Amino acid sequence: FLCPAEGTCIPSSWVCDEDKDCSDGADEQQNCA
Amino acid sequence: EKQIIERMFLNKTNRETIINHRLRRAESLAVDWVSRKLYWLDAILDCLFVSDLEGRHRKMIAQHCVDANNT
Amino acid sequence: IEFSDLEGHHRHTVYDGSLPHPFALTIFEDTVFWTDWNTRTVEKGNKYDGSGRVVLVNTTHKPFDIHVYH
Amino acid sequence: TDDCGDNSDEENCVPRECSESEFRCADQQCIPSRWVCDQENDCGDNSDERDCEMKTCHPEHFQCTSGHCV
Amino acid sequence: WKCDGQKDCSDGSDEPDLCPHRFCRLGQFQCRDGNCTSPQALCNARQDCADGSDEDRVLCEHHRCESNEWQCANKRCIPQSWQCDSVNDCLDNSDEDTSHCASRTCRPGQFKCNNGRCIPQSWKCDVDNDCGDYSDEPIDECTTAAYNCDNHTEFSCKTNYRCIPQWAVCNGFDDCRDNSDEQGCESVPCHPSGDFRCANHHCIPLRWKCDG
Amino acid sequence: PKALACDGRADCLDASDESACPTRFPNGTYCPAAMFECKNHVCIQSFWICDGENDCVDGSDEEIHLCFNIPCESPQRFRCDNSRCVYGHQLCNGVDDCGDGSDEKEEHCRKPTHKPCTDTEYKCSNGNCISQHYVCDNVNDCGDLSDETGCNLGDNRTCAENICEQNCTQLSSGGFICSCRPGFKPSTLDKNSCQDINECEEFGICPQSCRNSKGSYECFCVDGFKSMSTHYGERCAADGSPPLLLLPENVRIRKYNTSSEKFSEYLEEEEHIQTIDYDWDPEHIGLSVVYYTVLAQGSQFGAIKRAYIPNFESGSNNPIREVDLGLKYLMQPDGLAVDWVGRHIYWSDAKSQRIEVATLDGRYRKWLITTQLDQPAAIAVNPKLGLMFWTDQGKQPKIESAWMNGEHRSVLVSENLGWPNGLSIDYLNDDRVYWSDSKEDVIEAIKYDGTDRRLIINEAMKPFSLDIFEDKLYWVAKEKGEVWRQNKFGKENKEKVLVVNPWLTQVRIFHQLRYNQSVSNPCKQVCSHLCLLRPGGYSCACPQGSDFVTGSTVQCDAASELPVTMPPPCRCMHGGNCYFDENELPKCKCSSGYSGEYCEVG
Amino acid sequence: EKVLVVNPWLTQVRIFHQLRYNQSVSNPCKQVCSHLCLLRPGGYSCACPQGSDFVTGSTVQCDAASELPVT
Ligand SMILES: *[C@@H]1O[C@H](CO)[C@@H](O[C@@H]2O[C@H](CO)[C@@H](O[C@@H]3O[C@H](CO[C@H]4O[C@H](CO)[C@@H](O)[C@H](O)[C@@H]4O)[C@@H](O)[C@H](O[C@H]4O[C@H](CO)[C@@H](O)[C@H](O)[C@@H]4O)[C@@H]3O)[C@H](O)[C@H]2NC(C)=O)[C@H](O)[C@H]1NC(C)=O
Ligand SMILES: *[C@@H]1O[C@H](CO)[C@@H](O[C@@H]2O[C@H](CO)[C@@H](O[C@@H]3O[C@H](CO[C@H]4O[C@H](CO)[C@@H](O)[C@H](O)[C@@H]4O)[C@@H](O)[C@H](O[C@H]4O[C@H](CO)[C@@H](O)[C@H](O)[C@@H]4O)[C@@H]3O)[C@H](O)[C@H]2NC(C)=O)[C@H](O)[C@H]1NC(C)=O
Ligand SMILES: *[C@@H]1O[C@H](CO)[C@@H](O[C@@H]2O[C@H](CO)[C@@H](O[C@@H]3O[C@H](CO[C@H]4O[C@H](CO)[C@@H](O)[C@H](O)[C@@H]4O)[C@@H](O)[C@H](O[C@H]4O[C@H](CO)[C@@H](O)[C@H](O)[C@@H]4O)[C@@H]3O)[C@H](O)[C@H]2NC(C)=O)[C@H](O)[C@H]1NC(C)=O
Ligand SMILES: *[C@@H]1O[C@H](CO)[C@@H](O[C@@H]2O[C@H](CO)[C@@H](O)[C@H](O[C@@H]3O[C@H](CO)[C@@H](O)[C@H](O)[C@@H]3O)[C@H]2NC(C)=O)[C@H](O)[C@H]1NC(C)=O
Ligand SMILES: *[C@@H]1O[C@H](CO)[C@@H](O[C@@H]2O[C@H](CO)[C@@H](O[C@@H]3O[C@H](CO)[C@@H](O)[C@H](O)[C@@H]3O)[C@H](O)[C@H]2NC(C)=O)[C@H](O)[C@H]1NC(C)=O
Ligand SMILES: *[C@@H]1O[C@H](CO)[C@@H](O[C@@H]2O[C@H](CO)[C@@H](O[C@@H]3O[C@H](CO)[C@@H](O)[C@H](O)[C@@H]3O)[C@H](O)[C@H]2NC(C)=O)[C@H](O)[C@H]1NC(C)=O
Ligand SMILES: *[C@@H]1O[C@H](CO)[C@@H](O[C@@H]2O[C@H](CO)[C@@H](O[C@@H]3O[C@H](CO)[C@@H](O)[C@H](O)[C@@H]3O)[C@H](O)[C@H]2NC(C)=O)[C@H](O)[C@H]1NC(C)=O
Ligand SMILES: *[C@@H]1O[C@H](CO)[C@@H](O)[C@H](O)[C@H]1NC(C)=O
Ligand SMILES: *[C@@H]1O[C@H](CO)[C@@H](O)[C@H](O)[C@H]1NC(C)=O
Ligand SMILES: *[C@@H]1O[C@H](CO)[C@@H](O)[C@H](O)[C@H]1NC(C)=O
Ligand SMILES: *[C@H]1O[C@H](CO)[C@H](O)[C@H](O)[C@H]1NC(C)=O
Ligand SMILES: *[C@H]1O[C@H](CO)[C@H](O)[C@H](O)[C@H]1NC(C)=O
Ligand SMILES: *[C@H]1O[C@H](CO)[C@H](O)[C@H](O)[C@H]1NC(C)=O
Ligand SMILES: [Ca+2]
Ligand SMILES: [Ca+2]
Ligand SMILES: [Ca+2]
Ligand SMILES: [Ca+2]
Ligand SMILES: [Ca+2]
Ligand SMILES: [Ca+2]
Ligand SMILES: [Ca+2]
Ligand SMILES: [Ca+2]
Ligand SMILES: [Ca+2]
Ligand SMILES: [Ca+2]
Ligand SMILES: [Ca+2]
Ligand SMILES: [Ca+2]
Ligand SMILES: [Ca+2]
Ligand SMILES: [Ca+2]
Repeated sequence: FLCPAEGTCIPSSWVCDEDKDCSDGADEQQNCA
Repeated sequence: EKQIIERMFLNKTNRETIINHRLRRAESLAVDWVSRKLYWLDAILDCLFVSDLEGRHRKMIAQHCVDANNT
Repeated sequence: IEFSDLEGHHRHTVYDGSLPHPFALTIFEDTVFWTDWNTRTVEKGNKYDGSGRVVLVNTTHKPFDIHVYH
Repeated sequence: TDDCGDNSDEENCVPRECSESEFRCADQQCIPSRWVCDQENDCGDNSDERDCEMKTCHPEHFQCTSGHCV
Repeated sequence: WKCDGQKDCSDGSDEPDLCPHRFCRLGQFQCRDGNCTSPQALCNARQDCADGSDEDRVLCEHHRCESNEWQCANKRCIPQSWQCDSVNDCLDNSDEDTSHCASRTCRPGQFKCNNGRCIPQSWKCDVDNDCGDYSDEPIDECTTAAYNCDNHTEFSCKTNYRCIPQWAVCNGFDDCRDNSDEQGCESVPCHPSGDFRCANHHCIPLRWKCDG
Repeated sequence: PKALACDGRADCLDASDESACPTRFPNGTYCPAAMFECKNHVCIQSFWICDGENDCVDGSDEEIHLCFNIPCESPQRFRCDNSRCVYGHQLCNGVDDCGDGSDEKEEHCRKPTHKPCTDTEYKCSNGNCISQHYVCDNVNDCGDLSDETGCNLGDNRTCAENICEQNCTQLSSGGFICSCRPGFKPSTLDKNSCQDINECEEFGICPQSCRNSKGSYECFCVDGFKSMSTHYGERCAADGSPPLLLLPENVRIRKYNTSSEKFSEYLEEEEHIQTIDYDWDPEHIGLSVVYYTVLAQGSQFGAIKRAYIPNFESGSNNPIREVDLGLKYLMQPDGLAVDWVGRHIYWSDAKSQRIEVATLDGRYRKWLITTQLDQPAAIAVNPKLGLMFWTDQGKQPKIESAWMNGEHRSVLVSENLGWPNGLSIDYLNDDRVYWSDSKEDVIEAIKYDGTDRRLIINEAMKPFSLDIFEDKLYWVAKEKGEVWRQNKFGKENKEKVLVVNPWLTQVRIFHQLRYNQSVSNPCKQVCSHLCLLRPGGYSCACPQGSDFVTGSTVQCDAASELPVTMPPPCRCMHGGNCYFDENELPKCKCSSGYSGEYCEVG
Repeated sequence: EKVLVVNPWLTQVRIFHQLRYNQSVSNPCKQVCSHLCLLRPGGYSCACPQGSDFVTGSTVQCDAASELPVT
């Protein structure tokens, strides 16, 4: 999962686990919305 | 400033301190030439005191209020 | 400055509110004397109408509890 | 300007508002607008004689290559 | 005052032969083990001496204090006005005990609140909630003719029933709680000789000029 | 007063009221057996013996032979290794009270284990090891609002059935009390699930960077910095030649080695220098260019002047030749900033109340900000962000930010400011901006958007300028004329660098890493005259008093001017003397042990 | 002529050269005084330290104790 604020590519297992993994937290607020 | 009452002869000798205790705030004093008594007011204890000229036998003679209405 | 009978009756003003800040006063013969805080002055005048007011002295510090020794 | 002699008039002094046809030098002094860019140091610090080509001037003048007006 | 440098009594019993060494300075209490403490440390329920001798039963059994103080059953003395104020001035709340704060009377010249506070009589009907229970401010009674200001010496506030002494008028402090006493001090003239006019229109005593 | 003579206490400062008195007792002792007797006849309480306080003015209180045998107790008095029982308060107090630093070493300090919990205790929030009986008694006993975590009643439960995430404790009547494992906090909803902390967000956690991870963090030095550890902790040391300070005074500009501690002369004989800024090594010739403002003096306009600076070691061997940009009408040029990326120079004029931009050769002047400035000072630029920032130190002070093109002007800070005379940006910590006051004399930093205002340094003795580099913040106390330093996050304590003069008007730190050189110019040569920068792109602009050609946005009706070249510099290194011939070109009278056209060959 | 420019912290200029003061001037004092031997036109004059006086008008010996020189 690439969250737009960094351009990093974190593992998809980190999406929708209530952890703000990257700065904008797109894995929580942008996907689980 | 020292919270004491002193006395000395007018020829500037034999200066001495007659009262130095429980004088929270003295305001004014008056000396009785007749009965040889010393009267002074205390503003903290809100009282009128009396003593002999040598500074012994202190006694409270007035406190609290004066008028019948305590005004 | 005002004066009265010893029972508090029959009051008369000597100075009608014209003194800055008197603190202590004393009498002799015809003259009142008093110490004034605001002006830091010792002053005298006639004990009944305040005429002939004269400044006796003026000091750096406040004056307290003037007495005529006699 | 001093008009007392002890300079008490020109003390505790806030510079006045410049009126419609005046110009205000950097040191808060007011001069007639005609004096800006006229080739004279009228503010005393040449605060009047600058940015002259970045402005035009009154139609009775000729404007130099350097923007000053005569 | 017993067993120190100075003989205070006329008889001289102040300084007997069987007198211990004096370790402390004058006008200071001496502990039994040679430590020193101020006289105010005597019988204040906070042991201050190394031995706690300042709180000894024999010493504090018949302790008594000045007319301006009130003594708790703990036998510690506090100012007379520190009773019944919801503050634990004494250790055992004897000052704030509800039976006492119901039953007690004020010293002559002071008003009693339903709260159990005593206040200056002047504090009654002065807008300020001094009792905390507004017992000092019965609006129905405070606004009657019985509480008119002494027009020789006091200034009446505009928007309420408060009276303040004339010398508080435009002194640079809100005394009327509505700033009525600070309005238009420009019109107020200083005494011709005793005062110095400020940059603002306040008049101060001349003795306060260039005082630092 | 005479009453205080010969009474055991030293009441004179010199104890002379006691040091000459008759014997007090019929065996020659001066003091009772209860007191100690200083050799100068001073009586002293027994327990004052060698407590570290110089009690006997003679010093008889602090003899080591007495000190060693005094009974002590570790929480109150402990043996320093010099046989002196130091007072327990003085351990780790910040001072070597005994002469080997035992009363300052970390081993007797800190906690050996920080009183860890057994089965009989309770963790509470994160280690408050009180007895276990606080567990879900529905009372906030811990004080921290974490005594009850989970705590859903019911006897027939254990969270080993995967009721809570991790690290329960068995609830006596509710199954689970579930405090979060270290590095996590409980969520508002579903408190049995623990949220990972973000440890990169907290201020001043590491010198340059951070990497938030699962219940942990890792921090590193960015490119160009090397990881080092001081006695305190982390330091990311800048590579290459050590950083320099440039000190402009009204007469000269002085260089300084922060590593060698020797000054260098640089420019001299000048007058009324106010502020400086530089552009690092544009031509790769090995010489940066230093720009500096000159005030109006008397009835004469000031200047902006530029000159080469040797990056290497040089002094008294290279004459410094300054040149004038030719910006007429200049009066109080008090803020100067050099945009290394777009190749523009930005300044403020305090008299003219405006902010101007031009090229590095003085061509194409253009006004950017012209309204609601009272006294514009201390401009700064961030091309990598596309924002430029200025301060106003007039009658209503403010700090503002705007695009370099001049749009989107806004106010960053207006609350609680006085004379914000100086301004600097940390390019490594989120582009966070610092400024220095003169009335409240604090140094403050804030995020570039204007959030998270923090008071970094207090009572800074009226700072006048800043620079931030290599984890430290430098400033000038103007009246005292001293350069001062601290850790850039406000921790630890201050330190004097050096003292110059009351004429000191700025400190500017001189290093290639100060202004990142690898930032790419967004301009694509489509714009004539000025090509200004903006967030994520460029913008073409026309010089002052000219407009675009109608129907165009990259061309203006004004003419163009040729670039103004630099005079050739004196490039002599290692003390080689510069020389001018009939051609007036700089050549080298190179020193011994070196060869080449200047001195370039060892 | 301008020599050089420095900070406004400059308080004094002093010329440091041998010929600034005539180094060969003879000291007129004859090892008479117990303390100070000051100079006067064509000679010298003894003086005591502040507060101490001459003993019985000796005009060379003072009541002050002599103090060791400091190197
Ligand atoms: C107020 O001033 C008093 C002054 O007395 C202080 O109180 C104590 O003062 C004593 C002075 O002696 C301190 O030291 C104590 O000495 C006792 C005598 O020592 C015996 O043993 C030696 C052995 O070589 C013989 O040489 C000597 O002749 C004696 O026979 C000891 O017995 C004491 O130890 C015991 O008592 C103390 C309490 O008094 C206990 O704390 C000990 O654990 C032990 O049971 C002691 O060594 C004594 O330290 C002082 N008290 C305290 C608590 O420190 C006060 O200190 C002072 N005020 C304050 C607040 O400090
Ligand atoms: C030079 O001369 C001085 C005297 O001028 C000597 O000082 C005295 O020394 C003696 C011996 O130590 C002291 O006497 C002892 O004092 C102890 C402390 O008690 C103090 O407090 C009580 C109550 O206020 C006082 O009455 C007393 O005077 C002290 O101030 C006592 O506890 C001792 O008695 C204990 O021992 C006896 C057995 O011997 C027991 O029976 C008792 O129950 C008790 O436990 C004893 O009385 C004397 O007080 C000292 N005075 C001073 C002023 O210090 C010097 O020692 C001497 N020095 C030299 C070098 O010779
Ligand atoms: C501010 O102050 C600092 C410290 O004084 C200066 O830095 C020093 O500058 C000198 C001069 O250039 C440097 O000297 C050079 O050292 C080289 C080797 O250095 C490496 O190895 C040493 C081993 O101890 C380390 O200390 C050092 O960190 C390096 O790892 C030599 O190779 C150089 O001379 C040789 O090579 C040249 C190559 O061209 C030949 O021409 C010579 O003939 C010779 O063979 C040279 O001696 C020194 O290393 C620097 N030290 C530090 C701590 O950085 C700053 O330059 C100064 N800045 C200013 C502008 O004031
Ligand atoms: C610095 O001071 C020295 C004295 O320490 C000066 O030298 C002496 O100056 C006096 C006065 O000008 C001269 O008289 C001296 O010359 C000789 O003096 C004797 C008398 O003592 C005569 O009999 C001789 O005929 C001759 O004139 C002279 N010499 C000394 C050492 O006494 C010196 O001029 C002066 N120099 C400067 C630079 O100021
Ligand atoms: C306050 O000041 C007054 C006035 O200066 C002092 O009055 C003076 O008192 C002294 C002593 O009583 C008088 O001295 C005497 O004078 C007579 C006549 O010459 C002489 O025979 C005596 O031997 C003696 O020297 C002095 O005359 C008198 N002055 C006046 C004007 O009455 C007074 O003493 C002062 N009070 C104090 C407390 O100092
Ligand atoms: C304290 O001072 C107050 C106020 O001066 C005194 O109050 C006085 O009390 C008497 C008796 O209550 C009042 O007389 C009453 O007059 C009305 C008519 O106006 C009449 O209807 C009542 O029956 C009664 O006679 C009196 O007016 C009042 N004082 C004044 C001047 O108003 C009081 O006596 C003083 N001390 C005490 C005992 O509280
Ligand atoms: C000085 O400024 C330059 C940029 O102006 C910094 O270099 C840049 O470093 C970042 C982080 O390593 C690079 O971002 C990465 O880009 C790749 C794609 O190229 C992407 O896959 C990664 O996820 C990441 O976003 C960036 O490319 C790089 N720019 C260049 C052209 O090298 C440099 O680190 C700065 N130095 C300091 C100390 O500030
Ligand atoms: C009071 O002070 C005035 C100066 O303002 C001076 O002229 C006068 O002599 C003083 N009063 C006396 C008589 O001491
Ligand atoms: C108010 O003052 C006047 C004097 O001007 C006096 O006659 C009158 O009794 C006063 N009235 C009050 C309310 O005391
Ligand atoms: C609970 O925390 C301790 C550290 O206090 C750790 O060692 C242990 O592994 C944790 N247990 C679980 C189940 O994660
Ligand atoms: C030029 O400047 C003059 C100054 O007197 C006037 O403001 C005039 O109206 C200006 N004209 C233009 C076109 O700017
Ligand atoms: C209260 O007043 C009563 C009379 O009403 C008694 O005098 C009593 O002694 C007073 N008590 C106090 C505490 O002043
Ligand atoms: C010290 O003074 C005391 C006072 O009691 C004794 O007289 C004693 O003899 C004196 N001198 C000596 C040497 O002890
Ligand atoms: Ca996540
Ligand atoms: Ca009172
Ligand atoms: Ca002009
Ligand atoms: Ca006594
Ligand atoms: Ca006590
Ligand atoms: Ca109370
Ligand atoms: Ca009230
Ligand atoms: Ca008021
Ligand atoms: Ca004053
Ligand atoms: Ca003493
Ligand atoms: Ca000590
Ligand atoms: Ca220490
Ligand atoms: Ca609990
Ligand atoms: Ca984490």
